[PDB]
Amino acid sequence: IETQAGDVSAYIPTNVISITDGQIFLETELFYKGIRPAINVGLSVSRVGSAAQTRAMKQVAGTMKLELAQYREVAAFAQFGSDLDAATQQLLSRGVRLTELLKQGQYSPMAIEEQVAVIYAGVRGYLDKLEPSKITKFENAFLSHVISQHQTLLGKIRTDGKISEEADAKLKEIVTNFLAGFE
Amino acid sequence: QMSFTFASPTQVFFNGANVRQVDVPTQTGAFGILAAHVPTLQVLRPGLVVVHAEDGTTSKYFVSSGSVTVNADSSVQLLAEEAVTLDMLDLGAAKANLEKAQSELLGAADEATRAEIQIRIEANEALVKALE
Amino acid sequence: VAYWRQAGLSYIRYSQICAKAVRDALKTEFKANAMKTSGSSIKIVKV
Amino acid sequence: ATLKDITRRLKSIKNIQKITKSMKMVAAAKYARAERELKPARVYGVGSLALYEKADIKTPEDKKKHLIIGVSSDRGLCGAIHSSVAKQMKSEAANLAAAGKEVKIIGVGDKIRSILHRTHSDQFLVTFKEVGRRPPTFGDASVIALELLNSGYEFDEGSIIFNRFRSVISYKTEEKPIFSLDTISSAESMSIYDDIDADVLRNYQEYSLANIIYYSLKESTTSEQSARMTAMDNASKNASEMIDKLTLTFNRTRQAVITKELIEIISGAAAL
Repeated sequence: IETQAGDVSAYIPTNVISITDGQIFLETELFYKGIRPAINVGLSVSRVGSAAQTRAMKQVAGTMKLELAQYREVAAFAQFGSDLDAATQQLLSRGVRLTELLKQGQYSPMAIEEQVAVIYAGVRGYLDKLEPSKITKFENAFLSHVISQHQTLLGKIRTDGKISEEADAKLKEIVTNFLAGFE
Repeated sequence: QMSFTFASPTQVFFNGANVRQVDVPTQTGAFGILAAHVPTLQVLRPGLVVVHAEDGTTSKYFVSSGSVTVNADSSVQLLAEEAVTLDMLDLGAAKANLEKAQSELLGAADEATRAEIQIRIEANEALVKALE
Repeated sequence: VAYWRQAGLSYIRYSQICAKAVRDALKTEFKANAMKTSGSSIKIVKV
Repeated sequence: ATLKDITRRLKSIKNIQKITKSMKMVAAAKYARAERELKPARVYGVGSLALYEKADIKTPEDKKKHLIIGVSSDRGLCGAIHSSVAKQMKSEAANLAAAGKEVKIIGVGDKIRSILHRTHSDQFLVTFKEVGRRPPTFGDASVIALELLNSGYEFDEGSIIFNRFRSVISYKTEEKPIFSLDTISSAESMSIYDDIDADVLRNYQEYSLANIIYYSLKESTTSEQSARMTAMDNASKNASEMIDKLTLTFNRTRQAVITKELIEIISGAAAL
């Protein structure tokens, strides 16, 4: 559904939002603000969107959703975030790293295993020290590294359906080593 | 008797406390003070506060500048400027700084510049005399 | 009386030089606390 | 109104409300910092005022050289602070207009000279800048003392009009006596006291200037952050109330637009 300048209160968007079982909402200021694909959420919700996930993506996306829910309250306080306290500063920084993890190039869909790996790295927080403009370059280099070297780990994730403590320990090890050898 | 209200723009010491002897360690000449004393108003030196609060405590520490004021009823206001402790200082920085002050004093030409390098080198040398 | 008054110097400049020497007299961490507590430049406006 | 007009207005006031909550939290954090910094600087200043209260030297009359030190903020958005400071400053200026002449003054911040471009635009002698951005320290108060003393001017009496901090909500605008020349000091009470030679007492006097200016700057910055937090709390509340009123009129305008368009379509299909 095309809406006319965010008019979700029109006839057809209200009808089909009352019909459909979820919505993926795209507010456009995120698109021109430079986070593409333009799914600008908070209005966006899936009414069954926790049981429709693999347990890897269920764990990582549950913690990631709670982190972004803590982030999106405080962004208007993050435009003046430089002269506030440190707990906010950490929370807003983690949210910025996750929000720039969520952007993705057009016409290149990621498999479940590699996006579990990337969002896992962002949730465990091996990105809080990096620059914001270096997150997407890390993302592409991490995809190249994990596809090239560690095929069996993505095999573990896509065949077990989840991280069960050995993928967890190996991802601790490989993300600590690749953060040790990134730049 | 006397209320040795020590203060500095960083923190405050003994503000409203019965103290028995304060070595008030100044520019005109470092002199002690007890409870009954003549009232006075004097500036400070890079110098050395030694406080003794009623029980033979010997707490010495270093003061850049400031002002001491005592009255008839003995209210000792010692408003220092930068009051550092012996748990706060180092040695080789002061040694290299006094060597730099010696070199710049051998290079000075103007009277205000020579006065600044003399107060720098005498702060450093009374500093090192406090250090050792 | 003082030699620096005969140079034409103010006692507050005297105190600031002694403050710079004492901030140099600190080792690392107390040096950081003092330089954070040191004087930021309030600028001037003349007529 | 139209519908897009009220949509624009609601967007604008929702943004002003969020930014005003942001200013409220920034003022709260800087208020907590200024409050925990206020504890040593309060004792320092009240010790200086206590020694000048026990040595209660009076003011000599029938002379000229007076000095008003306006100490307040550079960047406003903080309530009725600078109004009260300017009121007290010009009241002391009109009181020092009669029988005093040299009411050449010094002030800090952009707001004090900005509230003094009209009435005493001749008499403001020096002005300062970038106060209230960083927290006030002692070395910048030393810069104020050097620009008062080494930039040569002599004064015998006046006031340091400082924003006085009292509480989270309230404040106070009131003066302190700035005893200025040694003759005001060395009149009788220093003759009672000891070691009151001219150079020692005038270096003491310059340090007393730096003392009371340090006390005034930290008191004024704490009062600035408290009243700014109060002003941004009240502005967020007023903006939220106006968002509520404009959302109600947006909804009734929306319903009127839907009913108007519906009556036009039904009238067309019926007159067909």
